[PDB]
Amino acid sequence: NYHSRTESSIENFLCRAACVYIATYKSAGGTPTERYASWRINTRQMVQLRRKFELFTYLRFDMEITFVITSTQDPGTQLAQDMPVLTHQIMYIPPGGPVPNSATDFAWQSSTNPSIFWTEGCAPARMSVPFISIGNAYSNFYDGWSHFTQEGVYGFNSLNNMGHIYVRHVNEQSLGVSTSTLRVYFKPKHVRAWVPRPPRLSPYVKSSNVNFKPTAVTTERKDINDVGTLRPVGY
Amino acid sequence: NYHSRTESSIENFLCRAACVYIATYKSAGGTPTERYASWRINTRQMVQLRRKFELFTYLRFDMEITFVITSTQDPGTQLAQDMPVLTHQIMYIPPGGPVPNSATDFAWQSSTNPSIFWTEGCAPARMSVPFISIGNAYSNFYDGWSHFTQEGVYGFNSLNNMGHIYVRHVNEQSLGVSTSTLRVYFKPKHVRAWVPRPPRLSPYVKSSNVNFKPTAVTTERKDINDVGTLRPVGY
Amino acid sequence: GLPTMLTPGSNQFLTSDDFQSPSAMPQFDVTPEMKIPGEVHNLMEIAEVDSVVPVNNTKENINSMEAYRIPVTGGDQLHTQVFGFQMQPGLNSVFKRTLLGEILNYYAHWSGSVKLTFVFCGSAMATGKFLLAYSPPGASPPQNRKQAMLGTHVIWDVGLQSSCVLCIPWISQTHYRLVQQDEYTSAGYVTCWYQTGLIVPPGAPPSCTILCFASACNDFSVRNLRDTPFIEQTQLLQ
Amino acid sequence: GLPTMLTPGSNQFLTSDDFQSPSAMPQFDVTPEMKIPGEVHNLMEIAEVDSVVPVNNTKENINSMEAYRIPVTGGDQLHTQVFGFQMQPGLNSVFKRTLLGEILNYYAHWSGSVKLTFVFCGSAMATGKFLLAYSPPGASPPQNRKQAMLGTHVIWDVGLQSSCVLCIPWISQTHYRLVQQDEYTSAGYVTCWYQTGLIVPPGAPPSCTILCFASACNDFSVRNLRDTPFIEQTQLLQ
Amino acid sequence: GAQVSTQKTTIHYTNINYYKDAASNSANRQDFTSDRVRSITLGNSTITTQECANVVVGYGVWPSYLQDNEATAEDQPTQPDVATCRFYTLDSIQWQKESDGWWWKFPEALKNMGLFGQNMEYHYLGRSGYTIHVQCNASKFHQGCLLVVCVPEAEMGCSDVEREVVAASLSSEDTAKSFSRTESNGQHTVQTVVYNAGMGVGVGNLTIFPHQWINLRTNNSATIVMPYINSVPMDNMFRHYNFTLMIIPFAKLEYTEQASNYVPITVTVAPMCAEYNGLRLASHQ
Amino acid sequence: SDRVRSITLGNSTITTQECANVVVGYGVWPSYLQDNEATAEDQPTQPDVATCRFYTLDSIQWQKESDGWWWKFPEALKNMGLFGQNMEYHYLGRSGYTIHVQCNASKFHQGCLLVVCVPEA
Amino acid sequence: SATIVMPYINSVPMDNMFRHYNFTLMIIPFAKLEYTEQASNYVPITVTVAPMCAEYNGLRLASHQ
Amino acid sequence: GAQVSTQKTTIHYTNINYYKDAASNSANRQDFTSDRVRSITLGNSTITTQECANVVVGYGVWPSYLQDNEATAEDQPTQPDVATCRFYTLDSIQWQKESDGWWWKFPEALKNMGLFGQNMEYHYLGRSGYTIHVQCNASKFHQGCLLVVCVPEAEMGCSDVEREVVAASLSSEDTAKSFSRTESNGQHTVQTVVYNAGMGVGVGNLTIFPHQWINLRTNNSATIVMPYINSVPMDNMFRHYNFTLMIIPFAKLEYTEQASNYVPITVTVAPMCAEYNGLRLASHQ
Ligand SMILES: CCCCCCCCCCCCC/C=C/[C@H](O)[C@H](N)CO
Ligand SMILES: CCCCCCCCCCCCC/C=C/[C@H](O)[C@H](N)CO
Repeated sequence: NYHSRTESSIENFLCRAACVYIATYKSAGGTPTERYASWRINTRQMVQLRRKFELFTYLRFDMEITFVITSTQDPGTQLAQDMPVLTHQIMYIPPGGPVPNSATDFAWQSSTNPSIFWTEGCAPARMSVPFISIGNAYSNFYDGWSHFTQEGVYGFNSLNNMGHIYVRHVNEQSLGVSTSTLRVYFKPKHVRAWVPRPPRLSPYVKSSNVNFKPTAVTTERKDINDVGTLRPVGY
Repeated sequence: NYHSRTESSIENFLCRAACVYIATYKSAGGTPTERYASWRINTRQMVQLRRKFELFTYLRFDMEITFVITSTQDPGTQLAQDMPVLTHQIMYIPPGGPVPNSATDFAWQSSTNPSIFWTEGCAPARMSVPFISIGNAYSNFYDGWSHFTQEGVYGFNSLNNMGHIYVRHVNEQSLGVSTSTLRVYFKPKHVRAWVPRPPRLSPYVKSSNVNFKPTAVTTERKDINDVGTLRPVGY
Repeated sequence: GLPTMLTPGSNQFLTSDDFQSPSAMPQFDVTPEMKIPGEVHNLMEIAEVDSVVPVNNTKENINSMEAYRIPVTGGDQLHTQVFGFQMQPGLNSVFKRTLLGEILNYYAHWSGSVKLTFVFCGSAMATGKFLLAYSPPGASPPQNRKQAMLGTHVIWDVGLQSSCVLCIPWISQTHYRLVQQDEYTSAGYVTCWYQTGLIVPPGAPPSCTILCFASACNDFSVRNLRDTPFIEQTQLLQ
Repeated sequence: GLPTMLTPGSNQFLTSDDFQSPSAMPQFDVTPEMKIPGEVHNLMEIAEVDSVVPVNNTKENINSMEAYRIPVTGGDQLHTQVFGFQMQPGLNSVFKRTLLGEILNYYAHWSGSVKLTFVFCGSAMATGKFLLAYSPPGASPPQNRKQAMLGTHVIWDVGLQSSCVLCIPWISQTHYRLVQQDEYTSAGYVTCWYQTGLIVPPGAPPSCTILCFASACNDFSVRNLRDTPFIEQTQLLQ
Repeated sequence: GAQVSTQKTTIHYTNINYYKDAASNSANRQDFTSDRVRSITLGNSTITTQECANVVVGYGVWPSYLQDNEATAEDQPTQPDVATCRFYTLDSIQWQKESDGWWWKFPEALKNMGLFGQNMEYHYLGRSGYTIHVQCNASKFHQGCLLVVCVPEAEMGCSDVEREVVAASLSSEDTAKSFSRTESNGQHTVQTVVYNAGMGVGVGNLTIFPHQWINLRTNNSATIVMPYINSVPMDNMFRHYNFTLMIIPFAKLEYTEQASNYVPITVTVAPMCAEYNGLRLASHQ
Repeated sequence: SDRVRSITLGNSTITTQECANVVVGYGVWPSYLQDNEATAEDQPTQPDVATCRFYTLDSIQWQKESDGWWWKFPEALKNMGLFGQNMEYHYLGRSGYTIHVQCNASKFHQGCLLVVCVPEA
Repeated sequence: SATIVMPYINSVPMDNMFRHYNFTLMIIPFAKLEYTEQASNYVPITVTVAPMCAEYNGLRLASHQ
Repeated sequence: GAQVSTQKTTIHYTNINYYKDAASNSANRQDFTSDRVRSITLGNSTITTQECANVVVGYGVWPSYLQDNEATAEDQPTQPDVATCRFYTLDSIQWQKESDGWWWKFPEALKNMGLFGQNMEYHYLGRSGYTIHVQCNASKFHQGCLLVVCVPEAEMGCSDVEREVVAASLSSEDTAKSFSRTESNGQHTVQTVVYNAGMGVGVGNLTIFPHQWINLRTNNSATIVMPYINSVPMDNMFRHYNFTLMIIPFAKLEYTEQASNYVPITVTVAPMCAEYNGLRLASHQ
């Protein structure tokens, strides 16, 4: 009976950084939406983290956000020949702030916003954010409408008001064209989990509600009293 | 009543680094004013910091200046093919000092001046400056002329005597041509703020006085008793 | 020497930091301290001073000074609503350029009790009663006095006292409501209705003007910081 | 200053780490704590709650609800085996989507004693005895009752008590058996045989339905952590 | 400062917090070790359950008031103790052989019964614990089973993908929506298949939520004393469902030829310690 | 500018005067019905915030030849707030009242008025 | 203005409010109002009652009308 | 050295200062928790305000001298206590129906009155607190309101952009400049629109600066005891305006046919504890 559980705790089950978003943004003139890359902060994009959160109804944690920003070189002509290091800027936007329309905008100063400048060839950039919500818990399921007359959106997409992370390059790149990809990682710590609930049997299809297709319970075996194999797979 | 204010203090409202200037300077021979980049030290260039200062009449703070110096490659021919790292030199000039006419001048030794040499690919360069003025407070508004016979300039442009920051490259760059941009950031700490005053309703038009165009008070609604919308925007 | 390891977060420039740095002016003494009066400590002390709110913010009126003066005509009305506005201190046109709003617009979240004090600028002999009612979000705006009476209200006798004050209470599902209020985390409508009808004697002018002052009560708080979406620029202005 | 040396392990991003980091929201107070009921502490408390196991998991039945109901027809059989399954809590079709299995599938190694409680849903007047036997891996699955009797077993009187429970014992060469059990570190077969034959009176329906509940006993443990091979995705779902 | 502790194998570790924020420290990851029947009389309407029957007390906790220690309201008007505590009986659903299942949504299922739909129609906020008691009259020759479960925040997926759901199809006014043993083909209705329980989870895995069994052999009724579970302490009851009952028969009912075939099922909920806040002269509908 | 008392009952205040007298009924303040003089069987809850607000009725208009006006208050608040939503359900009822009637005055508007709460009229 | 704090006066301690009126307000002007030519002529009168310590008994699922 | 403190959520932080400069430390960011009327007799000229009226004492502080603790002068000649303390009365501005507003600039508005313009015409430095008292004779049938405000350092923008302002248009000698309800079209004058108060701020937001209201219903006059507010302790009064009065009527005055139509407004300032330094035999003009 001296086999107690340490790696089954609520911390070690949830203190592992999972990838949440995959962005892509170039560094050239023309098509200004390709220069920056916006993302409203969900946890519902990637599945590998979503199933771990949707075992509990409510949560409350502090987080550790990290970014592995890597870049390539775009094909074609007029390439760099030689290229200094290129730095990236990650800006958080709170709910209700002014967003930049494009790159080199007026609003990229970020006096109040917690921007962070990161150089390539270094360690991945890291920050900590506390339990930030108006409510007392990050509710993973909200069985209720938005308006009191029962219209509007339905589901968890009413208390997910966490603003956006808008990333951009801060070099002009006079000669060449080069994309970069952003990979956001969430590692929640000091986690508390309330009201457990079953895992999702059906596959995920949306990031707005709990839509699903009716799937089978388990896989099929041969008979009611099938014991599998009596000897190995040979002969 | 246990909702006291911590992020409403005079520190946290003003201990955030705002961008103040955007310079641009090349590294080639010919047009020697394009090699260096001068800047008289105002806070009145960028608006995003100017409105935060012009809530209080007087101020007194210690500052933390930082520079994100990034560079590109200029188009054309005779490009580098390969290029070592290129270092930048940021020199403060006090009020009443000799300024350099161009790059590679005699006066770039900076025996008394607090120059700082910064290499690319590193952390942004940082320095602290104390409360430096002849007066007892950085007055943001000076309702008075310069001369005792009431001529000369009028406004805040008489006690802003803080000298200039002159930046240059310190590599010859025998083969190629490459610009660089300087972004100065001011983060005042130990801030004290005297005699509060209303925010500027009109937009800013100048960096010499308090010129403005007569704007409306607020935006217009429908009637005196307009409550907005009674139901959502649908139907 | 000491075998340190550079953690993630090295060679970065997070803006809202607090780090030490070497001095550029070493051994530089300062000018000694002076006691200029009005040394403010917290920013919310500007949001405790009343600022007139442009209650009559109609399209023609906003350009003019006559956007701060709310009409209170004398006669038999008993149905006319002097004013009504959603109590959204951040987005609402009425409160956004007022001092409470301008400090609030800087901060993302607002929690506290607003106080509206309505002064009466009118002849000494004038006498009347007005019911100002904060109706909580509930269902629909008050449209007749009987609808307004149910919600919290104060009857003000213009003759007995000018400057009646209503401290709109904080009743909300969440501790903090976003300054950019949505249907969720929104605030209830506020309205004013005639109780007796202004009675002005022959020697005085029948019309009178009432103005509105808005300042936060002591228990007001802000939670986040953000760009003000009121001022902008295009280039480096010179 | 201090002459440190950067060891190997510098400028890396190991995922299962525990390092400090500077805060992006400095001096940011939180909402105060509330006591929502059901605050779970360890994940294994979900694997102590019973979840019905789909014992009749035949191909046609799995899609239907009739995969959880195991048939116990009344008559003279005395040879029919009501059910049999290898007790592999991780790979076996019977236990993999059950709550015990889903938490277990997250963790690579399993050590403990599983408990299967078989409820009888049947007429009050029905009476019968069933022998449920955990045969350890040994040699070959039990094929007749005399073979099952030797292995550990419980005789359950359906009439005297519904819900007889078998705590399958932990007998294993190694302290931990991998969830993806191989021939090595595998587990023994579990089977149920008629002892007397269900005796149902004329007034009640002869057929009855028995269901199986599976939850780990108190002494259960997990050892490693891994991706669940049950859920997947293709693109960033929007 | 200068702390020393133990690690999971003398051996120790000295970690210091170098930052001025509580959310900037590392993760903790360390532990410091003729017959007698009871009769519930609530309000002015009793029940009679059994002497031997267990009563499941929610998620461990009894339903209680919201004290001044954890209130965020401005002013708190009165809560009634007799007027809204009665055992209100809803409509009687009828159990047949091939009956799939039934569900309810209780903050919007008591809007017509008593004053519980006459207090929440006026006040803005709301908070109440519930004392569900579901019963079916048994006999010794009427084999069959039942499962009740009060799932909290039971977000239900729509029948057709890239659609929302409609309030007419999610809840009903006095009736319990059936649980098609097959798949609904609707364009705006709910995906009401019975082997996925609406939410998409496995229907065998509904046993975490407080649950009780109404096995016709050894039980006549079932009583779940559910507590108020919500993140925010107070939320309106017309745009939020606190939880959801689900009565799913795992074993179908099989009678004989000379036996009764109209076995009913009733639900007899009763709100415990119902609190209200924010009186607005609204009269919602 | 001047000091005026403000009765705050429920969540709706008034402003009467500093110098004005307030007539407290037949001498007694309105209070609850204690257990010493109750004849009921079971006593459900009474609200202290939900039905205590200063409800404002319709505004009658005073002219020269205006005769008089009356009301009947247990059947005059049936639509206002929850006071007409509690007594519509419960069988019994008991409430004291705090009538406040106002007319905006001026110095050149002579005239008088009498209010009276006659019981069982 | 005028403020009367009337108490609950009835013989029986509890009686229904739909078939019984507890009291009656009467606003009777003894002296008529006489303004002048250049004066306001729309003088209103409002009543602003508020029930104090309202008690209820006998909850019946009725919803009267 | 080796300090321990608390942070805003045991948890602590140990930060050391590694530098030899006070401005090189981090930001602090932590807290360690027939009738009676009064008559002001100043100099040799009194006033009579009211018994009930409040008097706004500046930014909280009473006007006082500049002590030896915070003086930077070389030699300090005498300051008079009777010769320059009288209640000097300026010109009477006339209030009409469509009157926009009026302003003053007081260090260059008392240059002719008494010896206050005969001491500052010789000495180089100057320092004085002011005791403004603005009055208008009221009546019961003369509705209307007024706002006075002593804005300090009221930098006023020019009418035409990329221009400066001229001293003849910024201040006047004995007259108060009007506040056009519309926009001035001048090439060198001041932008004197009334809904921006000259400085460009919202004219409703002039209530931070010490302000008082002269509402004709409940007030006859207004008295603001402004203190000397400047960064430098001493500055010359001919090239610097310490503050600015602004009398802006928010509600226009509406009388009747048989009523007076020449309602005046006077201002009656009085310098309190006026100090001077640096006597130079100049006689400025
Ligand atoms: C460093 C710059 C970026 C800073 C980003 C701000 C913090 C990130 C937001 C925290 C996310 C909270 C955890 C999940 C919130 C919601 O409850 C879930 N999305 C539920 O759908
Ligand atoms: C590290 C090399 C550059 C050093 C630069 C010297 C310090 C920077 C000057 C400090 C600026 C003081 C703050 C503002 C001063 C004036 O009062 C405002 N511009 C008012 O217009």
